[PDB]
Amino acid sequence: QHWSYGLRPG
Repeated sequence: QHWSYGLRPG
């Protein structure tokens, strides 16, 4: 995973 999760995309 590497996405705009529950924070910034990173």
